[PDB]
Amino acid sequence: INGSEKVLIAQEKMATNTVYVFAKKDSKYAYTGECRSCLENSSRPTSTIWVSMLAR
Amino acid sequence: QPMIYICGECHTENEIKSRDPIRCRECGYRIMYKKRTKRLVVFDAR
Amino acid sequence: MNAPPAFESFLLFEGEKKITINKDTKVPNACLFTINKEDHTLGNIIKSQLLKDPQVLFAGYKVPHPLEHKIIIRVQTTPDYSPQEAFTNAITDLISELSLLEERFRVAIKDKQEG
Amino acid sequence: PYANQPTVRITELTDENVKFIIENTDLAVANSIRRVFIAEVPIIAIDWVQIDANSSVLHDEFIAHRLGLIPLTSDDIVDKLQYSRDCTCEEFCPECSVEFTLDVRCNEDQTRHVTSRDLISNSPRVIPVTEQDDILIVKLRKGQELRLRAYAKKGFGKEHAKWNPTAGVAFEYDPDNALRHTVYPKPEEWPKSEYSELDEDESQAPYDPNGKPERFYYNVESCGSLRPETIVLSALSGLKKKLSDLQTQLSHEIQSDV
Amino acid sequence: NELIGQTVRISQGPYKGYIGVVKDATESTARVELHSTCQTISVDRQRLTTVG
Amino acid sequence: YRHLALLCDTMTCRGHLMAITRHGVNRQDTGPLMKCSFEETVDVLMEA
Amino acid sequence: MIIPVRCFTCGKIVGNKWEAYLGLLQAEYTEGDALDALGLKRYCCRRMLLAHVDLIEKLLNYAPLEK
Amino acid sequence: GRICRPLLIVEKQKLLLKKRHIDQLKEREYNNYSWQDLVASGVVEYIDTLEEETVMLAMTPDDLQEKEVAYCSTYTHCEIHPSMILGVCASIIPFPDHNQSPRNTYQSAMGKQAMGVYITNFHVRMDTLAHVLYYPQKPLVTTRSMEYLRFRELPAGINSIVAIASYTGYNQEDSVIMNRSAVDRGFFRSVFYRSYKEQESKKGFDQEEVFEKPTRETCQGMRHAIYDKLDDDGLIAPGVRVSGDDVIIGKTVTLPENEDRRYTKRDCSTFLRTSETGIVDQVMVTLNQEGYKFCKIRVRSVRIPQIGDKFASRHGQKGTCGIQYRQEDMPFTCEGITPDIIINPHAIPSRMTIGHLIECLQGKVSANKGEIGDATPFNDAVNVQKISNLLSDYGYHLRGNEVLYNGFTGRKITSQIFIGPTYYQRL
Amino acid sequence: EITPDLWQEACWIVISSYFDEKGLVRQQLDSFDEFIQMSVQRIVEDA
Amino acid sequence: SLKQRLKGKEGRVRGNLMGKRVDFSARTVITPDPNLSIDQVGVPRSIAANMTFAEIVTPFNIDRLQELVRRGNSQYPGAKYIIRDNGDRIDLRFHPKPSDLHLQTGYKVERHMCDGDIVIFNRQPTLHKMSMMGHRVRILPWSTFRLNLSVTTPYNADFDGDEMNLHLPQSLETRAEIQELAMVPRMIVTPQSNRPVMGIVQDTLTAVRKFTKRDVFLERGEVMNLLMFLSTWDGKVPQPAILKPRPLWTGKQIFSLIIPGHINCIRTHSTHPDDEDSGPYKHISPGDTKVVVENGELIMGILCKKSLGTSAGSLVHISYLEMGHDITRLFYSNIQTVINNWLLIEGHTIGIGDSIADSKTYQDIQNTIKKAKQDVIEVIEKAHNNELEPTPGNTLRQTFENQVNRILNDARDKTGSSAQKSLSEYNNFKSMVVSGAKGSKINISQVIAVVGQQNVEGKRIPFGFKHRTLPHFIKDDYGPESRGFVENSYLAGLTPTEFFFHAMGGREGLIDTAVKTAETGYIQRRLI
Ligand SMILES: [Mg+2]
Ligand SMILES: [Zn+2]
Ligand SMILES: [Zn+2]
Ligand SMILES: [Zn+2]
Repeated sequence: INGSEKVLIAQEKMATNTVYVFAKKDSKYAYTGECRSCLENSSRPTSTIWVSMLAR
Repeated sequence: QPMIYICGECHTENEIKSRDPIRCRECGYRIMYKKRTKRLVVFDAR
Repeated sequence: MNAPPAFESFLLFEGEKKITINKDTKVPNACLFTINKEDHTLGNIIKSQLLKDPQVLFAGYKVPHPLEHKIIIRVQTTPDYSPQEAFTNAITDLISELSLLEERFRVAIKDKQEG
Repeated sequence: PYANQPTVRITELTDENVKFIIENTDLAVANSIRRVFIAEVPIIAIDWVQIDANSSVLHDEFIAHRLGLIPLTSDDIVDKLQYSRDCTCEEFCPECSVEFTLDVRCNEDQTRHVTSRDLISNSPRVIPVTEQDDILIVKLRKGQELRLRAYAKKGFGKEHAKWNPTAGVAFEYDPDNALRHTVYPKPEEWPKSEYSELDEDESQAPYDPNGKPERFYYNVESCGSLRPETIVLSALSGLKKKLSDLQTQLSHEIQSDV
Repeated sequence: NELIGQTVRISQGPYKGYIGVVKDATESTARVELHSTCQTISVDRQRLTTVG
Repeated sequence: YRHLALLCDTMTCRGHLMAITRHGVNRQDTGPLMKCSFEETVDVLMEA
Repeated sequence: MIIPVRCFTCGKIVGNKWEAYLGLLQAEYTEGDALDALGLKRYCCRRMLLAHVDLIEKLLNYAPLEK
Repeated sequence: GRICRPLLIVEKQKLLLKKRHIDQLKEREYNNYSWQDLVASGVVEYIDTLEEETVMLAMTPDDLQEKEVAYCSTYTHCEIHPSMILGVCASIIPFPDHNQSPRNTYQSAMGKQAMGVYITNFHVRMDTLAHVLYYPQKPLVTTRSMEYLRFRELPAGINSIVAIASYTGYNQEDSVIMNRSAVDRGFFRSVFYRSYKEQESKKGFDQEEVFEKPTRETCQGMRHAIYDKLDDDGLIAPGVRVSGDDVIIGKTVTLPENEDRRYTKRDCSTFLRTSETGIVDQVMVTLNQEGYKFCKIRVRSVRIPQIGDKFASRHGQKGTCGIQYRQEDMPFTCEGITPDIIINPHAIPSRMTIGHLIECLQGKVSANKGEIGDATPFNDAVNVQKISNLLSDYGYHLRGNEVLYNGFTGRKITSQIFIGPTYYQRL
Repeated sequence: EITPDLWQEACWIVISSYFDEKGLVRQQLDSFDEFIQMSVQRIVEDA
Repeated sequence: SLKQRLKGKEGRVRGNLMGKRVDFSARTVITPDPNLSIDQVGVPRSIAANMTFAEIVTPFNIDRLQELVRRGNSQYPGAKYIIRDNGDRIDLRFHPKPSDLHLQTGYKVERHMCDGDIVIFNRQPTLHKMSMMGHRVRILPWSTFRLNLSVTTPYNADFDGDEMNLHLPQSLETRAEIQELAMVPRMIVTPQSNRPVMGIVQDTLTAVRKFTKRDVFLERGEVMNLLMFLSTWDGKVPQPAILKPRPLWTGKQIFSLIIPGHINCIRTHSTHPDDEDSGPYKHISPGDTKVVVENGELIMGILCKKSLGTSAGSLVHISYLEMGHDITRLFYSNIQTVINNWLLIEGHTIGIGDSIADSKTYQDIQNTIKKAKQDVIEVIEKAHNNELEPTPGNTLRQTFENQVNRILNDARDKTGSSAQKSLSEYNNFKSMVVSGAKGSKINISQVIAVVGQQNVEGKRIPFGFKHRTLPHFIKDDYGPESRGFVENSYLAGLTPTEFFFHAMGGREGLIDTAVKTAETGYIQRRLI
């Protein structure tokens, strides 16, 4: 690119379309699930839904 | 007064002018290489 | 850049003395001989020859710095006997044994090449 | 109060090396004769390289470097040449230099090896040392060339390592360390020297306190620029010359003090 | 100055033989720019000799 | 002990705990240039 | 790139050995036999050929820019 | 985007990599039997990281399919070779399991910084900051994995006879004493190329750059430098010495108020970068994307190793050059061998690079035996006792120590200095 | 049959076959290859 | 904005008013030099031919300064600016006519700096007041700042590509101020912990520990070589400790020639037995491990880092307090020079012979690893069968982990002690550890015997996979090798699972080192 040799560094990310259960121990939620849902060959980006149990 | 440039891929040599677009005559190759200077060089063999 | 040129090891300049005698004042009969543009390949032989006199009480040499080309040979001799005399006898004794060594090396070559 | 009488015993003499034993001298005399083998022996080596043309894949300073380190036959000329910076000539002459000329263009599809043979002297005695093959200076593709003129001058090993006549100067005293200068932790593991004279039962010699270093064993292997015995003769002459000039300056300084 | 820019060959002294180009000229000691190594040296103008 | 005593004495030479932040150093009367030399620079000068 | 003219430690002229070293390798010797067939006793002279990579033969493939 | 790696496949307690696969796989370019034929044969397969949670992975087959007091005996896959867990820069380290792990990380940093022949077509490339080396060497102590990174074809660094000795005191605190005569024989003498690009800009007639030799009487703002080095087109011909604040590109831009007197177009020239010097290697003249004339000048400067120059081992053992002694000052063995480098003995015991010592020992064994020695990490066919028994046959001490003589006094050194060849990298 | 103790030279044969088949940069080349071969058409049709 | 121009660390207050770019300063790499005093820095010529001191023309120096102006610029010791009485600058680099190169009393001459000029030398990050000290210029040829070895310790500068900053004080008044406050002899003893900061660095310290042993004897020629390097020697060769059969000096006599004035200290060597001062021989030490310097002469004892180092009450601290501070500068320089020049005769190395124990020791190490490994396995089979009982205060799992960590730490300690009983007194690891110059007993234990338990966050290697640490181990494997204990040493090398667990522990150390820096610097900034 303009005579300059460019390298696309591979960028990590959380794996999409996969349910995860994490613990926001500082928030009001005991256990929070998530699923960074992203359909393959879809122009729209990912859209994370969270499913979280309240801590009381 | 013309400067002699070596025609990149062609490896032949040609004259050039001031305000002249840089083109070979053999195949119009755009990269010229300027010839080695005519003044003397001297190296200490160290 | 700041590379000293290669002739700084052995070439002197205008206003450089090859040898400088400075009479020591701490003890009697002692001198510092500052040799400019030399190294261990002179002062080591002079030190070892000055240790062979029975009249030299101290014979040492040091380089102040290995990037600056000078040595100092300190000589302390016995009183009645000048250290300059011990130094100029050490040089003559070295020239004596090296010329003798060179002649014996010549004779050994003539022995070896001629069977 | 005087100098002991040394003596020489030569064990072998080959066109590469000389192996000898110097007895009845001090350690510092012996080390200095080694250091004058390495440094203070003057030979003839290329020092002024004028590249007329170059098209080779190696750049100019690399070729001038490789022309520096080529040994030249200087067996009798180096005693006749003045040092270049000492001559009164118009900055180069045949009294302080040897002219070399290289003029090679590769006009063939084979890779043409510009070797040391292509260095052409005007002095028939000072030629590169290369039975053995020639010293490869630069390879050439078809179309490439190099032309240069190179002046060689007298110098010694302190100035640059291209004026070093010796390949290797092995030097050892007391090969069974009766002196115990080196102290082995377990002397059974240690291999015996070439000059050891102990039986294989014994590891190292018994200590003597009254001993001193003598019987110095040398192995002077030349690189080809000098015969290995004229390295030793030139070294002894150079060390005696350094000591004599030191004595002359000493006499001047003593006469200046008085 | 007239000397600056010329290519000179050091004709005397420890640097004898080196080719260079004068950066600065003085009434006394010119500064020669050595073609062989990377450095600039001051030399008396009696030593220098112009080449071509 | 000189250094520990000096630090513990500057933090308590005001009667209350002088926390070493902007929140404790920039509440004592020392000087607007001194107080703007620390982390909050423009706000100290605007207030002064 | 090209073979050094002198061994770095000794100063033994090793630059004339390289093509004969290649000849003794292709004539089915071991490398250790080829080195002391060329007569290199000291290991510092043996590393100079034993671990050389003759890179100039790669550089000669390219057509010369000047001609 | 998942990240997998190939593993062998283990039926009941046996590898599926039979001898016939090695027989068909040695004879490549003839049978056209590739890796992909072995993936097709159901012998290896790619396992990713999720599936590694549900796999029972044999490390090596010579230990882990033979009956013993059995560990699991339910292996599914077998690792091909453990040395393939390492990266590309941690693969060039000899014996990296003998080092400490911060030292391996630091070498992985330094191995990206070593000078060397970075590419084969470097004479065509107009790279900015090209560091190439005169006489690079392959390591005497190498791994098997350097054959596949092609490190023996474009290497970076020279095999050097180091000695590990306290000495005059210039290898004190991570520095090294070098040999002046070795350096004068081309040892790590490198060459640094730097290019310089400049084009002119045809604009709306108010400012118009053009390459020409600027004249003091014609051009304004012309800085006091030498302009007779330039050719007639405002460029340097190759093979011309330039130094700091020498011009390399004569370019003048026009001034819109030359009529709005007698003083015309201003100097806009690129000088050589100050406190640098060297010969102009080569100059190319061409057109850019925009059709404007455009010149690149690559300027060559060789770099002889001097003090302050930063060298490093293959183990994170960096250090600048403290001093350079000549050959007669450097110590020497019973034979004529002097060191090229002398490194600090105190650099070892807190850093704990024992792999440096083992590389040095295997280097003596390799340079004497006449073979490029093997230093794969997880081997078990090479430990230090076998290296010592191989060294003892060539007339040396078992553990590489060798009696150095002093270079100044000639009295042989009371301790026995560890000496031998390692592989040093110039950074 | 199997490889009893010449395994040490038999594994580097298959490492060499891997790096002669694949090479060191199959990630970059295969990723861009599948991009410009399939995914650009997928972007054009999915608009 | 304007508030954004002022508010930053790169702003006007902090970025330009507090810390600003300064003229008359140089930055190059440092490389060691032991042949110059502790307050001398060896600057290059091309730095010194570019940094100028404005010297006032007085009738004492008018001929000297006249000659330096006649040399002009780039005839190195000369000058570049000559400043008139009305503040008019005249160049000397552009070669003016000779009529205005005259000097009368009152002109300034900005001359190139020579030997003996004072400079300020520092290292970022400047932590304390001995990280920025005043040196005297020595002009040495090559292009680095050669500075001395014992000034490494206050600077924390380890020459592996470290470059330092050199400021020149321009006025004569600030030159005298730096000479009277910030000289490195006046910054030997620190106020933070009333002890010295210089000490004696590594190679001089091992060579002086080997030097001052009881069995070191010196021939007359070696004595005369060593006494050549004492700056403070009054020219009197001492009487030998051995007159007959051969005149033979002990190294403690030469070291008594080093020790200045008449100072009196009693210290203990690092391997002094604690049961020696109980019974007999408390004044005639059989190991020569009780340092007594007395009336300025080293009576007895071997000088480790507890004698010459930066510990308080050491020999150098008492040399600072009883004698002067110029005298301690001389003491440091004399130790460095004469002990390096003895070390040329002695020689000191380290090798692979120094990392190998005899086979009886290896059998002891392997028997201890096998015994402790079987003990961990039998603790595990007690833990599975609920026969392990919980320690009061924690769970059964934390009780188990205490048992396993206690057995493995006992194994590491017992193998470490059984390794270090087998150095045979010539092992150079022991030579550097006993002097305290570089390393510790743990490094000897890890090189010879066993690396030991690898840790991540203070506990063992966690189960990153499902209930196993690596996919080579069976699930729920709480054994030694599964959980990160490394039984191999650096001489034998690590197996790949042990290599990876070792790399984990090392990554934890590098994360600590890289994250520590910013928070510690911000704490320092808030405190100041
Ligand atoms: Mg550092
Ligand atoms: Zn053409
Ligand atoms: Zn002449
Ligand atoms: Zn050699």
